[PDB]
Amino acid sequence: MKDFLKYLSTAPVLLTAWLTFTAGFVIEINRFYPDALTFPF
Amino acid sequence: IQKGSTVRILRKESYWYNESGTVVVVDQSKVRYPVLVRFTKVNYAGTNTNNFGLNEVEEVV
Amino acid sequence: MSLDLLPSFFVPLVGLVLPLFSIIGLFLYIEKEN
Amino acid sequence: VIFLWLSGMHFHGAYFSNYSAWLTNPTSTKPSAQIVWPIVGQEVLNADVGGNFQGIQITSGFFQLWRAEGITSE
Amino acid sequence: MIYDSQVYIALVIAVVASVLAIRLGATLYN
Amino acid sequence: DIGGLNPCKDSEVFQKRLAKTVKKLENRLKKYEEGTPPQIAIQQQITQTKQRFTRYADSNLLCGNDGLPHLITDGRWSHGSEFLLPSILFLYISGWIGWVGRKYIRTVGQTSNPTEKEIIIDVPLAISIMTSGFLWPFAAWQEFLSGDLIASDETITTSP
Amino acid sequence: SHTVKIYDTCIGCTQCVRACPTDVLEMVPWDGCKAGQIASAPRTEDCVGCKRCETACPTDFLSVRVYLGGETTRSLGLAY
Amino acid sequence: SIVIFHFSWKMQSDVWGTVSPTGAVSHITGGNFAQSSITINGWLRDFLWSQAAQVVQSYGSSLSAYGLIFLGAHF
Amino acid sequence: VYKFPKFSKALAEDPSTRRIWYGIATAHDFESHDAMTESKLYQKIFASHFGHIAIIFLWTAGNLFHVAWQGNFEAWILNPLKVRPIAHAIWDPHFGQAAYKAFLKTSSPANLALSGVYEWWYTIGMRTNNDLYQGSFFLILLSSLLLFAGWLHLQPSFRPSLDWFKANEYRLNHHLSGLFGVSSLAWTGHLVHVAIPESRGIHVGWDNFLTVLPHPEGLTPFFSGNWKAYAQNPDTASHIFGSGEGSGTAILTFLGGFHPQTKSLWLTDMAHHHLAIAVLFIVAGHMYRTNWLIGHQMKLILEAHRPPGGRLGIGHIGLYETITNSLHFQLGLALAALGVATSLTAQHMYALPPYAFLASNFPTQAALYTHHQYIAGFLMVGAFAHGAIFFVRDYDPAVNTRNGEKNVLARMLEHKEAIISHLSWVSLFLGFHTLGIYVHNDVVVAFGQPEKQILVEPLFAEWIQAASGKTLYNFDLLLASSNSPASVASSQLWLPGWLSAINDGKNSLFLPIGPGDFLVHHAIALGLHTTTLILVKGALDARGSKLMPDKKDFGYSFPCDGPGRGGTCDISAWDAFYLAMFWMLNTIGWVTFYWHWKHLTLWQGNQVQFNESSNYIMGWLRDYLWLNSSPLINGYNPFGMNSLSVWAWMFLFGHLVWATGFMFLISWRGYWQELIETIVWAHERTPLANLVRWKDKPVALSIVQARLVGLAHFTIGYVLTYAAFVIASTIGKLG
Ligand code: CLA
Ligand code: CLA
Ligand code: CLA
Ligand code: CLA
Ligand code: CLA
Ligand SMILES: CC1=C(/C=C/C(C)=C/C=C/C(C)=C/C=C/C=C(C)/C=C/C=C(C)/C=C/C2=C(C)CCCC2(C)C)C(C)(C)CCC1
Ligand code: SF4
Repeated sequence: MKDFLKYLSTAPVLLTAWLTFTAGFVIEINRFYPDALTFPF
Repeated sequence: IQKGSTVRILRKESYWYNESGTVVVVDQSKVRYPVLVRFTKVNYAGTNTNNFGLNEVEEVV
Repeated sequence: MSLDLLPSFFVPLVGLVLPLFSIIGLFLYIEKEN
Repeated sequence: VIFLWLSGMHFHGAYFSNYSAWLTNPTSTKPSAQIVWPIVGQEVLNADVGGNFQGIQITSGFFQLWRAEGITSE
Repeated sequence: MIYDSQVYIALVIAVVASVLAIRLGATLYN
Repeated sequence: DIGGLNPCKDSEVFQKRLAKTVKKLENRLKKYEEGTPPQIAIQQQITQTKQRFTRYADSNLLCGNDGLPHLITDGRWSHGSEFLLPSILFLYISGWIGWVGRKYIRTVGQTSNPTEKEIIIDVPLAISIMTSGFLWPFAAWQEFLSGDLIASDETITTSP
Repeated sequence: SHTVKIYDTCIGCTQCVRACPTDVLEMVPWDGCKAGQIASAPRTEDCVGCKRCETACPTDFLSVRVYLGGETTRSLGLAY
Repeated sequence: SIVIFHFSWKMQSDVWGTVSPTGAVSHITGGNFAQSSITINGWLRDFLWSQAAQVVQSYGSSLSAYGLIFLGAHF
Repeated sequence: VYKFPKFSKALAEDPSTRRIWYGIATAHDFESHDAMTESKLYQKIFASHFGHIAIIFLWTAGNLFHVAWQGNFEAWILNPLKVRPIAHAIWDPHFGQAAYKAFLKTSSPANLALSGVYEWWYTIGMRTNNDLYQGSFFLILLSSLLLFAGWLHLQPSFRPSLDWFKANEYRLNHHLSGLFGVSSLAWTGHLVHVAIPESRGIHVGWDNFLTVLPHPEGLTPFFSGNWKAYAQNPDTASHIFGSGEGSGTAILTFLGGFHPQTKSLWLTDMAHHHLAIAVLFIVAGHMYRTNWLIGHQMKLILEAHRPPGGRLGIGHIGLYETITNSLHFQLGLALAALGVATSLTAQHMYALPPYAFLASNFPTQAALYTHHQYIAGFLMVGAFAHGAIFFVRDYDPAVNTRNGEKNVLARMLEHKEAIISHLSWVSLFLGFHTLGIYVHNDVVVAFGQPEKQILVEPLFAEWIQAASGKTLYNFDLLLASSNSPASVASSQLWLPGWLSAINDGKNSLFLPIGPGDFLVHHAIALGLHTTTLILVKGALDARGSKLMPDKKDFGYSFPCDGPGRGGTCDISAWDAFYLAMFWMLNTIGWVTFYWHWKHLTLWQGNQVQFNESSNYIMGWLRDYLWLNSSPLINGYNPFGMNSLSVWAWMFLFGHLVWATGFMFLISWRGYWQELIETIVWAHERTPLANLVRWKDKPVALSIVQARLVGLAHFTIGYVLTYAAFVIASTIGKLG
C-alpha cells in the first residue's frame, strides 16, 4: 500500500475525489436549505 | 563565468531571455558562442540547453 | 419606344452581354505573355 | 464494462421502473426505468409515464425485450 | 413620370461619365 | 421603490404566480392514488414551492412587473444580502483557492523534481497548505509588503 | 523560389542537411564553431518550403531560416 | 444526419399515426413528406421548424431536460 | 501566364492558378508593388480616392434616378403612413405568373425600399419626381468632375509631391474649416431656404430662391444682432408637415423632442444644429499654422506633451514623424473614428429619428440599424488590422525612442503582456459570469420555477435615464426633478420638448430597460472585449513573440512558421484579424438581435414578452428566432408564395454560403492538393479531352487564401441570412 497511496495521489484521482466531495457538499447544502436566492442573513 | 555559474540571458530572440541558467562549459577556443547554458524550462522545441556568446550572458551575483 | 421597354432592353443586355465580353477581355488579359 | 452496464440496466428495471405496470398495460403505459432525485427542482423530470409511476421515459426498448424474453416479474 | 427626353439625356450624360471613368482607369495603368 | 420596483410581499403578480404553480401541482396530484409515493413527492413539491414563495416575500426582495425577484446590486447595504454578502463569501473562498494553489506551486517549485509533484500531488504538503488558506487576506497583505508577492525583471519578455 | 539563410549560431550538427527532402542544404567548412562546419543553401531553387530544415534545428531561435517567396513548379511540389 | 432526418420525417408523415375504427389512417404530420420534402425550404420549415416546436416549448414540463440538452448541444 | 500581375514580377512567374488568385488580392497593396516609390504611392492613392468618390456619387445618383423613374415617391408624399416606398422595378425572365403577381406594385413588379431614402429626401424638401431627377443629373455631373480630377492629378505637371501630401497643418485647417464647417454652413443654408418652407407648403426651387425670403425679416436680424427674431413663432403642435396649416416663421429654434405629427426632430432644430456646428468647425479650422505666421506646429505640441513626474516615458516626441510617414497609422485612426461615428449614427437614428415618418417605417428602421452596426464592426476590425499592419511594416523603434527611454507608443510594446493578460481576464470574467447567469436562468425556468431566476436591475443605466428626465424609475435625480439646477437652467429652452419625448411609451428615445437589458449589455461588453483582445493581441504581437521572435521579418500576412516548435498555425497578425472577424460578427449579431427583438416587442406591444423571456437563452431561441421566422420561411410553400419569397430564398442562400465557408475553414490544404493532382491525371489521361490543356497549372488555394475565402463565405452568408430574417420578420409580423 505504498504505491497504491501514491497512485491515489495522482492528479486525476485527486481531482475526481475533490470534485466529488465539492459537488457533494454543494448538493447537500442545496438539499437542506433549498431555493436560496439571497444570503440567509 | 565558468562551469556551474549562474547567468542571465541577454539574447532577445531567446526562449530564456531575462531568465537564469547554469553554465555547463565555457569554450576557450575561438568559437563565436562559447558559453553553453543549461536551463530547467524546455523551450518550444523541447531543448533545454543552448550556446550563448560572452556578451549575451550576465552572471548573477 | 416607351420607357417601360427599357428594362427588357437593358437587363438582358447588361446581365448577359456584359459578362460575356468582360470574360473574354479578362481571360485574354490574364492569359497574355511577354 | 459491457456486463456491468447490462447489470445496471436490469437493476434499474428491477428497482426503479414501472415494468410490472407496463406488463399489464403495454399500449397505455410509457416505459420508465430511471427516477430522478428531488434536488434543485429537477424532480419535474419525473414524468407521468403511467402506472402510478414517476420517472424518465425510456426509449431503449428494454421493456419490450424483457417481455419477449418472458420476464414477467421484477 | 419623367419623359423619354429626361431619361435619354441622363443616359447620354452617364455615357460621358463612363468615358471619363475608363480614362481614369487606363491612367491608373494596366 | 428603487428603480420603480415594488416589494414582492405586495406584488399581486407574485401571488398569481404562486397560485398558478400550486394549482398546476395540485392538478398533477389529482391523477395519482392515495398515499402513494408519487402523491407524497407532489405534496413535497407543493410544500417547497409555498415555502420558497413565502421566504422570497419576506426577504426585502423587490419584484418587477413580471412578479419575479429583482436584484439590487448598486452597492446599497439595504439589499446587501443579494450581491454584497455573497460577493464577500466568494471572494474569501476564491482567494483561499488561489492562495493555496500559489503556495503549493511555490513550495514544490524549490524541490528536485518540481514537475513530478504537479501530476502526483504531495498530499501531506497539499493538506498542510490547503488548511492554511483561511488567513489568505492576511498572508497576501504580509507578502506584498515584503516584496515576495511580485516578480520584477526575471520575467521573460518577447522580442519587441 | 524561397529564400534560405544560415546564421552564425550554427553549431554544425548536420540535422538540417539530413532532413532536407530536396537536397537544398549542405555542410561546408567553417571556423566559427567546435564542429568546424556550417550549413549552406546553394540550391535554393529546389527549396520547397516544407521547413523540415528548421524543425531539426537545435539552436535556440534557429540557425537556418526559410523565407517563403515567389512560387515555382519546383517550389510548389508539382509533379504535373 | 440526413439518413436519420429522412427516417424520422418519412415515418412520421407516411407510416406512423392512428387508425380510425372505420379504417381511416391519419398520420402524425399528415403526409407532408411527399410534397414538401423536395425543397430545402421544405426541410427547413415543415420538418426542422415544425417539429422543433416541442423542444422549444418543453420548458416547465417533464421534457425540459430535452430543451436544456438542445441548448447545451448547440453551445 | 504573364502580364496579369503587372505590379508583381514574382507572381507573374508563377506557373499555377495561384498567380491569378494572388493578382486580385494584392492589386490594392500598392506599397508591395514592383518598382515602387513613395511619390507614386501617394499619387495613386489620391487618384483612387477620386475614383472612389465618383463611384459613391454615381451610386447615389442611381438611387435617385430609380426612385424618380420606377418609384412611387409622389404618391408616398400624399400618404406616407400607408403607401409603401418602392425602390426600383423588377424585370427577371425567370419569374412565373405567380411571382409577377405577388411582386406586382402599381404598374410593374418592384422592390420595396428599405433604405429610408424616401423619408430622407422628403425631409430635406423634395416633393416631385423631377426634383429627384435633378439630383441624379447633378450627381452624375459631380462624378464626372471627380473622374476628371482623378485623371488630371496623374498628369505630369499636376502630380502632387510628398511635401504637399504630408502637409498636415494645411490639410487639417482646410478639412476642418472648409469641409466640415462650410459644408455645415451650406447645409444650413439649404435646410432653411428650401427645407423649412417646403415643410410649410411653400415651394423654394431653383427659380424662386433669390426672391423668396427664408425669414420675413430677411437677414436684418442677423446683421442687427437681434438673432432671437429667427426663433420667434416656431411651428405649432398642430402643424401638418409639407403644408402651411399650423406652421410658423422661425428658422432656428430650440424645441427638443420630436415633431408631434412626423415623430421626428424639428427641421428648425436641425438647421440651428448645423449652423452651430458650422461656426464651431470654421473657428476650429484656424488652429494650425500656415503661411501667415500664426497657428500651431503639431510637432511642437506633440513633443511638449510629456508629464513632468514621468509616467508616459518621454511623451509624444516621436509621434509626428511616425504618423506622417505611415499611411497605415492614419488609415487605422480614420477607420476607428469612422466606426465610432457610424455606431453613433445607428444608436441615434433610432432613438432620435431625424426624418419625417421614419419612426413608423419599422422594416427600414431595422434595416438601417443593422446595416450601420455591421458597417461599424467592419470599420473597427479594419482599424485594428491596419494598426497591426503599421506595427509590422511602418513602425520604427528608433524614431519612438530617445536615449533608451521610449515614447508613448513604444511603451505599449513593453507592457503588451500586461495589456493582453488583462484583456483576457476581462473577457474570461464577462464570459464566465454572463454565461453562468444565462444558463442558471435557463435551468431554473426549465424546471418550472422562474421565481429563482437571477435578475439584476440595471440601476446604473436607469440612473442615466433618470438623469436625462425619465420619470419611470422614481429616482428624482437631475432632470426627473423640477428643483435641480439642471432643470431650472433649461426650463425655458428645450426641456418641455425633451421631457415630452423622453417620457413617452411610443418612442424609442431611452427605451425602458430591465434585467434582460442588463444581461444582454453584459454579453455585448464580453463580445467587445474579446474582439478587442484578439485584435490588440495581433497588433502588439505582430512584430514578434516567444514562438516567433522574428515575425516582423515575415510580413503582416504569411501562412505559418511550420510544424516545428510545437506547431505555428495562425501565427501571423493577419490570422488575428481573421479570427477577430468571427468575434466581430458574433458581437454585431448579439447587438442586432437585442435591438431587433426589443423593437419587435415594442412595435407589436408585447414588451412583456421580451422583459420575461430575454433573461434566458431558450427565451431568445423560442420567442425571437423560432417565433418570428414563421413569416419568412412561408415566403413560398407547396401551396403558393408571397412577396417575401425572395427573402426566404436569400435565407437559404445565406445558410448555404455559411456552410461553404465552413468547408473552407475546417478542411485545410494538402487534402485538396492531392485530389487536384488526381483530377489532373484524369484530365491528362483521357481521350477527346487531351486536346484541351490548361495554361496555368491547377493547384489548391493557399492557406491564407483559403482562410480568406472561408471568412468571406462565412461573412456573406451571415449578413445575407440575417438581413433576410430581420426584413422578412418585420414585414410579415407588423403587417
Ligand atoms: C451605381 C448605380 C446604379 C445601380 C446599382 C443601378 C442598378 C440597376 N439599374 Mg440603373 N441607372 C443608373 C444607376 C444605377 N443603376 C443611372 C445613373 C442611370 C441613368 C443613366 C440608370 C439607368 C437605368 C435604366 C434605363 C435601366 C437601369 C436598370 C437597372 C437594373 C438592371 C441593371 C441594368 O440594366 O443596368 C443598366 C444601367 C444603365 C444603362 C445605366 C448605367 C448605370 C450607371 C451609370 C453605371 C454605374 C457603374 C458603377 C458605379 C460601377 C460599374 C462596375 C463595372 C465596372 C462592372 C439595376 C437594378 C434597368 C431596370 O430598371 O431594369 C428593371 C433599366 O432598364 N438603369
Ligand atoms: C442578368 C442575368 C440573366 C438574365 C437576363 C437571364 C435571362 C434568361 N435566362 Mg438565365 N441564368 C442566369 C442569368 C441570367 N439569365 C444565371 C446567372 C444562371 C445560373 C444561376 C441562369 C440560369 C438559367 C437557366 C437554367 C435557364 C435560364 C433561362 C433564361 C431565359 C428565361 C426563360 C425564358 O422564358 O426564355 C426562353 C428562352 C428563349 C425563347 C431563347 C433564349 C435563348 C438566348 C438566351 C437568346 C439570346 C439571343 C442572342 C442575342 C443570340 C446571339 C446570336 C446568335 C444567333 C449567333 C432568359 C433568356 C432559361 C432558358 O430559356 O434557357 C435557355 C433556363 O432554362 N437561365
Ligand atoms: C490555482 C492556482 C492559480 C492561481 C493563483 C491563478 C491566478 C491567476 N490566473 Mg490562472 N489558471 C490556473 C490556476 C491558477 N490561476 C489553472 C489551473 C488554469 C488552467 C485552466 C489557469 C488559466 C488561466 C487563464 C487562461 C487566465 C488565468 C488568469 C489568472 C490571473 C487572474 C485571475 C483569473 O482570471 O483566474 C483565472 C482562473 C481560471 C481560469 C480557473 C482556474 C482553474 C482552477 C480553479 C484553478 C486550479 C486549482 C488547483 C488545482 C488547486 C491545486 C492546489 C492544491 C494542490 C494545493 C491570476 C494571476 C488570467 C490572467 O492572465 O489575468 C491576469 C487568464 O487570462 N489563468
Ligand atoms: C476647403 C478645402 C478643402 C476641401 C473641401 C477638401 C475636401 C476633401 N479632400 Mg482635401 N485637401 C485640401 C483642402 C480641401 N479638401 C488641402 C489644402 C490639401 C493639401 C494640404 C488637401 C489634401 C487632400 C488629400 C491628400 C486628400 C484630400 C481628400 C479630400 C476629400 C475627402 C473624402 C471626402 O469626400 O470626404 C467627405 C467628407 C465629408 C463631407 C464630411 C465627413 C463627415 C464626418 C464623417 C462626420 C463627423 C461628425 C462628428 C465629428 C462625428 C463624431 C461625433 C462627435 C460627438 C465626436 C474631400 C472631398 C482625400 C480624397 O478623397 O481625395 C479625392 C485625399 O486623399 N484632400
Ligand atoms: C477605407 C478603408 C480601407 C482601405 C483604404 C484599405 C486598404 C488596404 N487594406 Mg484594408 N481593411 C479595411 C478597410 C480598408 N482597407 C477593413 C474595414 C478591414 C476589415 C474587414 C480591412 C482588412 C484588411 C486586411 C486583413 C488586409 C487589408 C489590406 C489592405 C491593403 C491592400 C488591400 C488589398 O489587397 O485588397 C485586396 C482586395 C480584395 C481581396 C477583394 C476582397 C473583396 C471581398 C471578399 C468582398 C467581395 C465579395 C462581395 C461582397 C460579393 C457579394 C456576394 C453576393 C453573393 C452577395 C490596402 C492598403 C491587406 C494588406 O496587405 O495591407 C497592407 C491585408 O492583409 N485590409
Ligand atoms: C492598434 C493600433 C492602432 C489602432 C487603435 C484603435 C483602433 C483604437 C481604437 C480606439 C477607440 C475606438 C477608442 C474609443 C474611444 C472612445 C472614447 C475615448 C469616448 C469618450 C467619451 C466620452 C469622454 C464621453 C463623455 C460624456 C459622457 C459619458 C456623458 C455625455 C457627455 C460627455 C461628453 C461628457 C493605431 C492605428 C492607432 C496605431 C497602431 C496601434
Ligand atoms: S524547405 Fe527547409 S527543408 Fe525543405 S528544402 Fe528548403 S530547406 Fe531543405
